[PDB]
Amino acid sequence: QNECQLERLDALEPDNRIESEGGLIETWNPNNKQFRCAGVALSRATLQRNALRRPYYSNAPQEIFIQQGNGYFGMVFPGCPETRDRHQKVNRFREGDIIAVPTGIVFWMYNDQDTPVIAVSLTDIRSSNNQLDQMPRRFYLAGNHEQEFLQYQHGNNIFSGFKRDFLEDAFNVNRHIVDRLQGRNEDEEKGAIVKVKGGLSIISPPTVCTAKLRLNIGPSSSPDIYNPEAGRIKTVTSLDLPVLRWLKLSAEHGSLHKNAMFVPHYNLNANSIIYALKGRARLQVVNCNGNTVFDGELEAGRALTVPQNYAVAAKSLSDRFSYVAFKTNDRAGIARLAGTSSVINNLPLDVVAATFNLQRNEARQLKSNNPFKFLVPARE
Amino acid sequence: NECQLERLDALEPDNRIESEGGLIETWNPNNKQFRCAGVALSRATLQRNALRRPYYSNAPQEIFIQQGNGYFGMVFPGCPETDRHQKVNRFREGDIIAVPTGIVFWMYNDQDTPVIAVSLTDIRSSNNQLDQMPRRFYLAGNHEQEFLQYQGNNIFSGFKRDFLEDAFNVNRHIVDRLQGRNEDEEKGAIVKVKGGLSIISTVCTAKLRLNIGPSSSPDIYNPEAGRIKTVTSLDLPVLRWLKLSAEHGSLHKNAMFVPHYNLNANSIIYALKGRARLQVVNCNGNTVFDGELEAGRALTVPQNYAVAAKSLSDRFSYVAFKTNDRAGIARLAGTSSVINNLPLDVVAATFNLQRNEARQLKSNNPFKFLVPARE
Amino acid sequence: QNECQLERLDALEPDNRIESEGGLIETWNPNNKQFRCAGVALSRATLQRNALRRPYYSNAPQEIFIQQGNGYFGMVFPGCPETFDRHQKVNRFREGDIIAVPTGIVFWMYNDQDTPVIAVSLTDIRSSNNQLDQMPRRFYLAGNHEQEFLQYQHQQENEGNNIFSGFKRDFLEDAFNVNRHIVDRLQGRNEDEEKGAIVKVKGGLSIISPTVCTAKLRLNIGPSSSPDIYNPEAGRIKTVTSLDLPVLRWLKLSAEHGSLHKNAMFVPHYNLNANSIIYALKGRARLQVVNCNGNTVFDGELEAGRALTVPQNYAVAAKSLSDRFSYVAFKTNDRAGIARLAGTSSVINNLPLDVVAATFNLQRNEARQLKSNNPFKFLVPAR
Repeated sequence: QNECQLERLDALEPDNRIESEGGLIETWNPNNKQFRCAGVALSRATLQRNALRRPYYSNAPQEIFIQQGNGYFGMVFPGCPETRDRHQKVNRFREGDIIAVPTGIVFWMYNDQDTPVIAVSLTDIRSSNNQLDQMPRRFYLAGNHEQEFLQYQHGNNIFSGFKRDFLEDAFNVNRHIVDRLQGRNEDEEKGAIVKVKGGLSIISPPTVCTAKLRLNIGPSSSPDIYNPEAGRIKTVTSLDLPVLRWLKLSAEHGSLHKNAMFVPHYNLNANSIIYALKGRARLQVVNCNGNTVFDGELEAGRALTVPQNYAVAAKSLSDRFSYVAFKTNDRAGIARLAGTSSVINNLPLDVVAATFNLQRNEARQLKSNNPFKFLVPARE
Repeated sequence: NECQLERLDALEPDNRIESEGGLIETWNPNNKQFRCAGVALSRATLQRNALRRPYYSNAPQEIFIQQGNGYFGMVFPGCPETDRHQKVNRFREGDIIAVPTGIVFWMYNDQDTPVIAVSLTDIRSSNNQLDQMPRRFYLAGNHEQEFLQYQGNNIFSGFKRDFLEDAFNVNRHIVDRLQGRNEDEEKGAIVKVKGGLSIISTVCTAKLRLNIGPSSSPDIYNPEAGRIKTVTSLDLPVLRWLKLSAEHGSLHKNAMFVPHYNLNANSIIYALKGRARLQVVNCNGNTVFDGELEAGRALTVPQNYAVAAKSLSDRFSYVAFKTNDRAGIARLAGTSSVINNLPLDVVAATFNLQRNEARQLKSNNPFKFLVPARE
Repeated sequence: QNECQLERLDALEPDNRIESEGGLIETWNPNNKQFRCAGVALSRATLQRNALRRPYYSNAPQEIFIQQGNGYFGMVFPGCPETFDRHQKVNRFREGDIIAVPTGIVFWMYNDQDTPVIAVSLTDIRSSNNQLDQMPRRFYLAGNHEQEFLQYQHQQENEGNNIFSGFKRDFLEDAFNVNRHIVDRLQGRNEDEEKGAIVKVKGGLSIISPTVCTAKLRLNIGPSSSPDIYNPEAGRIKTVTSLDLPVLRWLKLSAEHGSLHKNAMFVPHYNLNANSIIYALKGRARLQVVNCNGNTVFDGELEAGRALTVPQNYAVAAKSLSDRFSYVAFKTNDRAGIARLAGTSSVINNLPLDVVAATFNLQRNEARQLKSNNPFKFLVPAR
C-alpha cells in the first residue's frame, strides 16, 4: 500500500458537473491517486438566487468553505432541544465562513440573496468516524436524483427504499404525502438544489450540540500573520472552533500579493488540499527523495494535494492570489523552512554550518538575512 | 469497497462446536456483511454446571445474556483482590457484559436453565493491533479456538515444560495438566464441573455489567408498541474503552420502529424472539434488505443506512450491537425526527408539499421511536 | 487481511547497511510480515567520533534507544521560544536513554566523544499521526544521499536528494535572501552520494551543555536508573510510559528495558494492547512465543543485535543463557499492559481456586501450588 508514493501532482479540476433546477454541483474524482493519498473527496456547490440545498447526510465529516455568498443553513443533531412550529437552530453563514458538518448529521443550505452561493466541501473519508469504506457517499432525504458520488462507484432518496405502508404507518399520513416523500412525481433534473418560490420564512422572533458550528476566516478575522507588503494567513483549528476536534479537520486561508511568496514549509501531521480561490500562483512541492513532484501554476478553481511532510512553496503571479487549504487534522502544524522562526533558525549555528557545509558567516546569513516569518515580499 | 453491499441477508451461524458442557456457534467473519461491520458474532450455550473456561481476545467483546443466570470473572492485570482472587460477579438474563481487549474472562452456570450468551467481537476496534481475523486465546484444554477455521492447543502447551516448571515452580505433572496433554480434544471450551463450583456470591472499580432487559427502566415505552433500552458509556463507563454499545428492543405484533439510521456506528441486529419484517436502504434509495428476520439470526445495518422494522409476532425482541459507545440514531419519522427539526418551510420545499401537508408530516405521529400497531 | 496470522517469527539482524562519511545506518526491511503486522519500522544508527546525524524529520513518531555512547541532540518544534547565535535547546543523551521524537519534528544527533554512538529507532507507522501510507519515510534537510527506507519502495530535473534540492534556485534565493553560492550548498549540488546522512565534523562542533513543547523529551531506563523490578538473583526491569515521559502520550509509544542473570527467566506473559519489538542488547536468550492456537511461532535464541516481534496477545517467555542478557522492547502503546501468566500477580493467581481446579483438571492442593509455589512477580531465579 503505497497510495502516497506520489511521483507527479497535478492542479486538478472537477471531472463531473451535475446541474439541478436551482444550481450546480461539481465533483473532483475521489479515485484519483492524489485524493486517495489525501484520503478525502472534494466538491463545489453553487446555489442560485432563492435556492435550497436540500437536506442530506454523509458517512464522514465535512469541512465547507463559503467562497462567495451568504444565507442560511441547518444541521439536525439527534436529541437536542428546539426553538408548533418547533425546530433546531438555523444559522446564517457568511462569505469566508468555514462550516463544520459532523458525520451523519443532516445539513441544508438556503440562499435568500441575489448573489450565487459557492460552497467548496472537503469530505474527510479517512476519518475514524467513517466506519463504511473509502468511497464518499451522500444520502439524500428527498428528490429523485442520483447523489454526486454514485458515478464513482463500481426513486433515489432514502424514503424511496421503504414500502409505502411502512411510511404510511410511521408518519401517519396519506398515500399522497408518502408519494411526495419518495419523490415519485419528480425527475432526475430537479436535482439536489432546488428553486424556492415565495422564499422561506426561517427567521425571528425566537457532548456539545450547542457548540459553535461555524467560524469566519475572511478579512474581518484576526490574522495569524499579516505583512502589508506580502499578504495574510488565517487558520481555523480546534482552539478557534472546538467542534473541529471531533472532525479532526482544519483549514488555512491565505492571500498573497503579486510576486510575493510564502517560504518553503511542510505540514507536520496533515495532508493539505489547496483550493485556489482567486488568481494564479507558481507552486513547487518536493518529496522525501528531493524530487520535484509538482512545479507549475495553480489557478483559481483548481485543487492541489500536498501530502504530509512534503515541502511546498508558492509565488504569486497575480495582483492577489488567495486560497483555502483543507487540512486533515484539527491541530495542523506547519514547519517553516525559511524565515524568522524557521527550522534552520532554530538550529545551533555550528550544526547549520556542518550540515550544509557553509562558513560560519554564511550560516548567519542563511539564518537572518530574511527578517519575515512566513511571507516574503517581492523584490525590485 | 467492503461496504458497497447491494444485498443483505438474515444470517445464521455456519458452524457449531460441541463441548462436554455446551455449544459454541459462530457466524462467518469472512462474510462480506460482518467484514463491512468490522465485527464477528458467536453464541455460547452452557448446560447445568458448565464452565466456559477462561479465554482472552485481542478485541473488545460485548456479551448479551439471552437466557439463564450465572457467574463470571475477569482478570485485570494490576488490580487489588477480594483463597484470594479477583471479583466474581452474578449475571442475569438481559445483561450486557463488557470484556475489554486482552482481559481474561470466564462464565459459569449453576442452574438447570442453560445459559445462552451472544458475543460481539469488535475487530475494527482501535484497540485491536493485530489484523481483521477474530482470535480467542484459551488458557486451558486441548481444543481449537472457535475462529481458527476461518483463517496441545492452549497458550501453555506452546511452551517447553522446563520453562513452565521453573516459571510456576511445580512438578512435570502439573505442567502436563496445565498444557492439556492428556485431555481428549472433545472436552472443549465449555466444561462440566462434576460437583458444581464453590460459589462465593486504569480502573478496577468499573461496573462490568448492566441489565437492558424488561426488568430495567426503559428509555422508550409505548403500551401498544413495545419498549427500548440502550446502554452506552453514559450508563456503563467502561464501555468508553470498548467503543461499543447495545440496544435492547421489544415490539408488539404489527407495531414497528420508525425508519432511522445510525450516525456513527455499524449495527448488528440479533433476533431474540419471534419474527419481523425489516427493510434497509443504502445511499441510492435501493432496498438492500427487504424480508424476514426470525429469532436466532443476525442482520447487519451499516452506518448511515436506514432501517425500519415491523413485528410479525405477538412479541418480537432483539439486541442490536453497535460499534460506538455513544451511538446516535437519527430518526427519520416520529417525534424527535429529522423532518421534525427542519423548519416548516424547508420541509415544504424539500418534498414539495403545502404547509399543512408538511405540518402533518411533522406531527401526525407523536411517538418517539416506536410506532403502535394500527387497527 | 492477515498481516498478523504469523506462523513463524524470525530473530533478525538489520537487513541492509548504508555507510556514510561519519557512520552507518542499518535498516530492517519494513515489508517483512513481522513488521507489517507490528505496524513499525526498525533502524540502527552509528555515529563515529565527532559525527553528525544531519537534520531529518519523519511522517511518524519515533522512539529512540541509546544503546551506546554519549552525545548531544536537538529537536525543532515549530513556534517555540529559543535560547543562546539563537537556537532551540540542545540536550545531552546517555547510554540507556529513551528519546521521544514526535511526528514531523526535525531531529539531529552529535557524537562529541570517542566511543561510537549506537541508537536504535522505532518508527511507528501504525500511528494516527501518520497520514501517508504504510511506508516509513525520512526527510533530510541536507546532503545528496537517498533516505534509508527508499530502497524498500518499488515505484523532472533532479540532482541532490534533500528537500531544498527540489526547489528552484530563485525560490531559495528569494526565500532565504542569500546568494547563488549559499543556495547551491543548501541543495547539496556539489556533495557526493557517499558522504551520507552522518557527517564527520572537521574541527569538531561548537555547542554548550545547557501542544506542550516545553516537555521532557528524554528519560533513562538503563543501568543508572532506578528499577521498577529488581531481583538480586534474577535481574531487573525498567519501563518508561506516558506516566514518566508525558510526551509519550502523543506518540502512543513506550519501552521496557530488561536484564537477566544467567539461567534466570521472565515469566510467560502477553501484552494486552500493544505489539512488542524485542531488541537484544547483550548476551543471548532462549525465547518462546506462542499464538492463539498453542503453536510455537518462535523457539530459539535471541542474541545481541537482533530484533524479534511479539504481536499483541501472543505469550512470550525467555531464559538467559549469558552472564547477562539485556534487551529493550518497544511497545506500540504509551500505557502498555502486560498480563503475567505465572508468578504472584498472575492471571492464574487472580482466578478463584476452584475454577482453576476445574479449568486445568487439578486437585485443589495442586491448583494451590500453581498459585503459590512461585513467590516472585515477573523475574525468576535459576533453579
